[PDB]
Amino acid sequence: GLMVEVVESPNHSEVGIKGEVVDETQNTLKIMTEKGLKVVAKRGRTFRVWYKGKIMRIKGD
Repeated sequence: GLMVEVVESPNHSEVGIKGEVVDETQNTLKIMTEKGLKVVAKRGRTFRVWYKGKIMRIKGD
């Protein structure tokens, strides 16, 4: 149930869309919205994730 809303990519809103997430607690975090898919670490771009357990928000810098 890795449903996430993600805003990433060097731009005010390059790839930000309703997207899916992979690797929530595995290692790194990769999310794809619409303009494309970007891969970053705990620190990078702004993403909000929703799982079948709880909801958390992670923002870089």
